[PDB]
Amino acid sequence: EIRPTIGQQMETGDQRFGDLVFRQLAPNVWQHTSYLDMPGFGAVASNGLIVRDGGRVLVVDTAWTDDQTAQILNWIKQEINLPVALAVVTHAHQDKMGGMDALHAAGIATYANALSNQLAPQEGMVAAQHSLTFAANGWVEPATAPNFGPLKVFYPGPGHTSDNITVGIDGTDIAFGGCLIKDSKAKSLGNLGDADTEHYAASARAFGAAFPKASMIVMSHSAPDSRAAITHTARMADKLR
Ligand SMILES: Cc1ccc(-c2cccc(S(N)(=O)=O)c2-c2nn[nH]n2)cc1
Ligand SMILES: [Zn+2]
Ligand SMILES: [Zn+2]
Repeated sequence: EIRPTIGQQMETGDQRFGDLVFRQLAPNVWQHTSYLDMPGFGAVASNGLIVRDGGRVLVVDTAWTDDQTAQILNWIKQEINLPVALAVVTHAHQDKMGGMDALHAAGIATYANALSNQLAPQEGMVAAQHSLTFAANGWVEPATAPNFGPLKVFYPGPGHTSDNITVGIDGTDIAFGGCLIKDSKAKSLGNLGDADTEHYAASARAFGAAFPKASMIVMSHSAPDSRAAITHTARMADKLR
């Protein structure tokens, strides 16, 4: 098995498929995990989501690479056998957008914050084909997120990056914080190279206020946790201000 240097380990309830791991979180929600192997350091896990909405599937975040992302699509084909309607990617970094070309080759409509699409070239990413825009309180403008089904997109403010977005899964108790949120036992806020340290704490708390009844918080680099992930992330961020 893959024992990542960074990220959660494989545990009971996990399915290894090719180079990836899949974990069912709810009847209609699965977490995908892919790994970036760093020489002399080891693997770094990154998580995203797969949501079934009736006769179609929705994806949140790519894997690190196009091949890993094509493996996500193969898992969906084998395990669900329904078409992927769209994907939402949560900021312009490799772990979240590294596999855009695989989604495009498959003919899947891709969405990201307009700012993620604008930053994508400098970040070495391929932009999504559609841009999401947001209100002054962070909620997505609904005309920019057509037919998103249960995905409720929220821009919490600058934090891990200035473009980071989050997604609540309506009809469930799950919300996805991406790379903004760290687990309740995390020791750091991860890579702060592109972060807004002044606004981070407020952005983390805004995510919690946007999805006040979500009890399962999913994030990029740890296993799903309680709402203490939000509070602990904000407390660590209070130290940067
Ligand atoms: C403990 C830890 C976890 C993850 C990383 C990481 C590794 C590679 C790439 C990124 S990103 N999205 O490019 O900035 C990150 C990261 N840091 N915080 N969120 N994601 C580093 C340390
Ligand atoms: Zn990032
Ligand atoms: Zn990350």
